[PDB]
Amino acid sequence: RLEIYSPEGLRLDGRRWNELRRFESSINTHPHAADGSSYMEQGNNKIITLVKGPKEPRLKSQMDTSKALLNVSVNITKFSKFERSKSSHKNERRVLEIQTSLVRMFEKNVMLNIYPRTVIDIEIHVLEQDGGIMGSLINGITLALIDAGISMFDYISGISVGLYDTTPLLDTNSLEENAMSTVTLGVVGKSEKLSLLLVEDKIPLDRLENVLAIGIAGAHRVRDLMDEELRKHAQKRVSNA
Amino acid sequence: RRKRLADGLSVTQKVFVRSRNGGATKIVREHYLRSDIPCLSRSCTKCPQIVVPDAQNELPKFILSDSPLELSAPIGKHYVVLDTNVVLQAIDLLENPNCFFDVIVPQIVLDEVRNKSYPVYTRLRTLCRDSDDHKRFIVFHNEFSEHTFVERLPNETINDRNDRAIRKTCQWYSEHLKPYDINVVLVTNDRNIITKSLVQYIELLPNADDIRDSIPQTFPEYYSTARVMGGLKNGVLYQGNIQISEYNFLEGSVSLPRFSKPVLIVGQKNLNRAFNGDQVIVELLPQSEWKAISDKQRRLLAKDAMIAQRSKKIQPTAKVVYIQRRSWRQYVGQLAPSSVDPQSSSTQNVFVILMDKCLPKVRIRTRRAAELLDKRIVISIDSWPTTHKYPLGHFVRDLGTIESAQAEEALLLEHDVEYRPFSKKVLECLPAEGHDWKAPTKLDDPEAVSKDPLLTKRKDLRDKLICSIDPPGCVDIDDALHAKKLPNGNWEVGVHIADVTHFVKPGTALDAEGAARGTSVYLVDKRIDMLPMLLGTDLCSLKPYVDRFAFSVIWELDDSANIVNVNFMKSVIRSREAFSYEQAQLRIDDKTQNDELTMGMRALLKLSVKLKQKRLEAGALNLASPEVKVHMDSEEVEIKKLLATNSLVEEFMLLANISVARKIYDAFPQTAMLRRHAAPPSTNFEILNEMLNTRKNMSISLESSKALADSLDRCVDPEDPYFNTLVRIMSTRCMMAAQYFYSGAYSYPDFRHYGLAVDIYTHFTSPIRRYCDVVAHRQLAGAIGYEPLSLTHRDKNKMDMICRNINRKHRNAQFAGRASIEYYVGQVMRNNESTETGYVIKVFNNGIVVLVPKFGVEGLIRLDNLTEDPNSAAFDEVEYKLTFVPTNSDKPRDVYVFDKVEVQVRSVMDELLLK
Amino acid sequence: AVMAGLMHFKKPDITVHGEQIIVHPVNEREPVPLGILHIPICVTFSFFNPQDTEENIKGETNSEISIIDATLKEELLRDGVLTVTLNKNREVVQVSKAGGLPMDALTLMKCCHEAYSIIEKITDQILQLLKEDSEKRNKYAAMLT
RNA sequence: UUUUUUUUUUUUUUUUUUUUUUUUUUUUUUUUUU
Repeated sequence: RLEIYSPEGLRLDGRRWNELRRFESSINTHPHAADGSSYMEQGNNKIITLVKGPKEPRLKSQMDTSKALLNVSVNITKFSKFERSKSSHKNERRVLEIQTSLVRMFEKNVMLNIYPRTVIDIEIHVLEQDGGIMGSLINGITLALIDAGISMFDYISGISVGLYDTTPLLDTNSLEENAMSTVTLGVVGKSEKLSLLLVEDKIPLDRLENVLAIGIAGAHRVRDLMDEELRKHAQKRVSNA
Repeated sequence: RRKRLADGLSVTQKVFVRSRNGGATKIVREHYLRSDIPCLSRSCTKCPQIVVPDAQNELPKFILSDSPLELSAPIGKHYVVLDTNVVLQAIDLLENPNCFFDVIVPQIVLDEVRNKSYPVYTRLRTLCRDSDDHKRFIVFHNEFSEHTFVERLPNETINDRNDRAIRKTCQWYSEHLKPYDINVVLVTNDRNIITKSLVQYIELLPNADDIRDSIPQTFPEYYSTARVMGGLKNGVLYQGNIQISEYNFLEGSVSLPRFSKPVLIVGQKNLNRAFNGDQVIVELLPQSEWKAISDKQRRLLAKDAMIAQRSKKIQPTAKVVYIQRRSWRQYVGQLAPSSVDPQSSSTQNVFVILMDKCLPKVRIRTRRAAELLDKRIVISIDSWPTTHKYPLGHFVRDLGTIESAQAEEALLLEHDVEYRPFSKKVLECLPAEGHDWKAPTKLDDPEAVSKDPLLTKRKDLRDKLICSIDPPGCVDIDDALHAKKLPNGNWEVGVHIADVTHFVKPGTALDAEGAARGTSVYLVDKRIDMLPMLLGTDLCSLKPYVDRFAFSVIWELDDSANIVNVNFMKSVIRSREAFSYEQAQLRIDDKTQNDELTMGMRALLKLSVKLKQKRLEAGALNLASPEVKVHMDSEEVEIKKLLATNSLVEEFMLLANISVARKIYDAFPQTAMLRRHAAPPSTNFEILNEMLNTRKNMSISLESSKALADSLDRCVDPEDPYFNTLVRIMSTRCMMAAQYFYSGAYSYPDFRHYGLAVDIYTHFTSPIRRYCDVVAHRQLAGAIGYEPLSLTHRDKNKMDMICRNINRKHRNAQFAGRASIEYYVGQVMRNNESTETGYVIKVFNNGIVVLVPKFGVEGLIRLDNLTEDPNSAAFDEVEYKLTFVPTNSDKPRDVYVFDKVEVQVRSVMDELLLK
Repeated sequence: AVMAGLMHFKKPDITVHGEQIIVHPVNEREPVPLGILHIPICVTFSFFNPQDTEENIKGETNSEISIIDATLKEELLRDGVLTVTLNKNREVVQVSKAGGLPMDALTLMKCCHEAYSIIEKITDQILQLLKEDSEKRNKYAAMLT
């Protein structure tokens, strides 16, 4: 009964149809706990990512003589929403699916074949959650991996697009995600090639290309913001040290 | 604390607490502030340089006039900014076409109105949407603008913050529009900026005397909302509708789920200020007050009432403590010619009597009551204070003089029928070609196939002689027939139905308007259409000699009319001739015409005869109920008659409906639009059966459809054949009501329709005047692979809402038509005073019910005036006979049922009476 | 298999007798079926890279290869996989591409459009088979009268 | 013009299910063409 998209072209929080939320990121936030780390703020989302490795494997069974092993762990706290969660999310099938998807995404991008007989561990903590969490996870992983000095081919950027009747809305929040179907994308560099495509609710077949194009443009802008932040941090680091 | 992001875009935080049923939760939101919000004034020259297109790439439009209304000194050329309470209380003034020409609505006002009253918010949004060169309304987003956003100061109520925000918006307009010598006036009835109250602003208008009367004007107190909610949750309080009759205004009944029988409410004070049909909250009364301070005690009392309902002859009582919902719509009423004072030129208080007899009297304030003494008016109800004995209201609009043809409008409002003309947005959806839209000569033309990507499936059936038969007063065409003989000896038939769904698309304003009006309303003189004239009357009606799109169904029915081949398709045809019932009868009976077209017509006639014989074999519920057709045209009450052509197309329409029902049920077994008629109870049947076997000595069997039809056919009288139709119409008022539904609701055994003894039924043949036929057309188009279905017709909830809406509108339209025809009959019988006969259909212990056969309007004659010295009357139920002596000539004369008496009509003062 | 089994199943008829319920035996009161709202069908695609990773990420040409319904030998050598679910009302029920070889979006849309022709035929085949089974059972029951 | 051959390392799998939740209601007679 609310005005999701007003006749004047405004959304509930005051944004327009093709505008991103506030995007803030930090690099090298936990120097004593990991080789690489980042802190991501996208709207009201708050995520901490730590990268440990490359290092000696814990067990002799998890050793590969041709490349490194990559592991991803995701922790969603009980206080990340308005209503407190009853039980833990550690062993849910949804979380395991998310972890497998992230590992398979980043296997093809990291040059794992130049670190044989090593392991790289990624630990993620989600403190606050307000819609579009998968894209934020992708962006945080990319930033933390680059901060650790690990070789890769390009950036990967995450984005979410919702479809409201006939109107595409970019970078939806919790209110919009509970009232329409959404699409999540993972884009490589500045190209049109997708690493991830995730649709979980019904969408008409003849309305998907437009959503894909809007999401691709949004992800290009996200990549620009991440690159600018990384260059600024590197300039500050090298200027004095 | 706000942050500047990229382009003069800032973001803040919004924190509040939500109160659920006992819970407390804090909510955090982000709030963006912009700098591209236009003033939407046509005189501005700097705002058009900051606007951006929307998702559909459309630039904003500027609405407010550059030369607005000019008042006296020292304001001049003003705009108006509204307030929350003014909008909530005075919505009738805003819709008045004589004031409020240029109005600005802030965002916070709209939000508050939506929170407190959704229908008022809907009406305000409609006012904003339908802007033209007479009234102009805009919405300004003051909360999203960085020039007008204010932050709540510590220790300050929300009302103060909202008022400060409104004043800031008024100031921003005051300084923004100054170079164009336009001022802004803030209108609010509460307590630089030109601030005036509603009364003060009205007196400044040049026509204040014409609109000043529309200004909005010891019982125990209601419980608080928290108290009511706590009582409801614990099981102490109960909720339900309230029904009050016009014979007794000091008693009512409320039905509760936990009780088998309604709970009585007795008393002028026990009934709070409540109307008929309200949603109320009740509370049980102690046993010491039943008709002949803690939650545990009240639960025990509820248990006592539950156990005393079954057998104990003591009725539990209750009282009203809270009003949940109020109908309180616009009411049509007339002035009471007893509270008016001739020797008073000042403002006085008068009373208005409502047309609805179940509603109390409403007090009205005015100063021109002399001119409204004999007229019909529209009013609205404002409030009912505890001290006052009657509710208070205000004048809205004047209809016209009493008994005038136009004014007697009133039935449309009372029966809730929409009749205002369509808006510009609806007319935009219509084809731009207008009346120049013509179907292509060749369906495979490159332009034709390019403009219609689905034209590769549309068949070409313009090769047959096609005729249509409709009443002479009919214009919109929905049916067309043709016939031919195959070499093998089989008869080929085909029913052509107009294709409304081609030009009507789901999700458009035209579709929404068509779905709001359930059915078209037909009057003997006027007509109210569900669809616009341009589309239905001209572009979609299958007119002769011109090409028209249509949906086609073909059958191969043998000489015995047995189905062997049935097919449905969308094709292109061209009608040859149009006929009428009597003209077609004279055509077929014209022997000198030996053309093949009349042979096809008579073949259709014989096929329909066979079909109706088969139907009567299945069931013979054939009726003859006159509608009392009236057509005077005084520079003659006749009876409608059934002709052979009337029974010809009926069977074809029935066959098409049955075939479409079967096909759509087979295609979509869960969301198919169907109609049903359940078997009725026997009480209304058994009372008539007892009366008949007492006096007439007949019987009606309730074994089945065929048994009931045979029982009706048994009742025959050699002297008066009209007695047969009398028992047919008498039994016509006993069955249940047919209702629309969706196939996913009930089981297949429940799909049976009793009237025609058909296991499944639907409506398909008249998409112009019925929305259910449009839905069936969409379903059958999606059932053949021609086009996928939409979304609204694949969900149970939306289908249920559509079913409820169409059922309600069908019932309302039937009531409106009956009221109109009865009013016209009464008018034509009042002017001409003569002698008219009648029939007796019901006997009362103190009266007789007399029904006129040539008029159809029943009449009741009270024994108080029928018989002098009423104590000498004698009536018994053994023979349904009353004994009395008439006033004109004293004599013991008995009155029976089905007798003949002479009846005339007199004037109504506040009706039929014995002649 | 799940959709066909759901459309083939029937459950016993029951009635409510006051507080408790009665479950009638099958040889008494003709068990009843379930209500199905739509019929979804899944299709899987497999992707192969005939070049190196540098050509896939920085190259201009798009020379990736897509096949439908891979065998065991083929799916042990693939670089990516995509699953899409659709119904006859032209609705995308779900799409899953959880990492793997990056693919151009137009190729993915082409895959989504190729799946529809398959699902239509599969739906028709299932409906025809169910109808034939019902007719066979009715004929046998009539012959056993 | 004799004479001139240099090339590193490793062994037999972490333990306990599918439920993975937010913005507010109504009212008394079949069928076809109108």
